[PDB]
Parts: sequence; C-alpha cells; structure tokens
Amino acid sequence: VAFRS
Amino acid sequence: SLLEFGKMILEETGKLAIPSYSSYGCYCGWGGKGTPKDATDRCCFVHDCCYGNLPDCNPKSDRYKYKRVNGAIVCEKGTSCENRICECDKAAAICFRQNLNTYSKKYMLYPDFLCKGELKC
Repeated sequence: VAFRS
Repeated sequence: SLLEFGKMILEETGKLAIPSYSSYGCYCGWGGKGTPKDATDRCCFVHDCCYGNLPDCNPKSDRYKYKRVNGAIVCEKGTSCENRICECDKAAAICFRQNLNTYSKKYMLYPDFLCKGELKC
C-alpha cells in the first residue's frame, strides 16, 4: 500500500 | 494499519490511496527527505512525523477501530499505540480532504532525486 519513511 | 489508512483516505477523498497517495511528492507513501512539494505532500510530511512520534508502535500493521459521527472520524479506544496511530491517520485523511483543491497529478511517482534535504519535524 503506502509504507513510507 | 496501512490498509485501514487507505480505506480512510478513500472515504475522505474519493481517491484510491494506491495510486493517488502512495507515491506522491517527497513524503507520501515513502517519505524521508526534501521540501514537501505542496500542501498534500505536507500532509504526508506531518503524518510521517506523527508516526515518528511512535517508535514503539507499528502503524503499518496494527489495526485500530473508528466510527463516523455524522461525517466526523472518531477513533475508538484500543491499545495506546492503536489510539495514537488512529489519530495520526485521521489527521492525515482530513488534511488530504482539506487540500484536494491543490492536489496535482504531476507529483504522482515523483522521482527521489528531486527530494533533497532534511526538514525537521
């Protein structure tokens, strides 16, 4: 899905 | 969890989290460095900071519950981490809704090298 920084 | 965040994003904005917010600007979906490109990307910057406030929580996978009280998101009580994760996600979904008016598709799939520099939380 997203899963950032 | 990331899946719940994405359902919250769709509910608020009518855009699918993947692809509208998963690769946007410098901070959405994969933030780290750079000046945020616009207000939507600043939503993601702040959301990244918000998760950063929770080093012993696991916001990608930990599930929380929330309900709507006419339109408004109300986080329901879970564990401390779930509550705090939900409040991060709620704020970001609201932020994306507040800034839909300036969302720009030219920041989808924004290339990493255009994101330089650390900005403190």
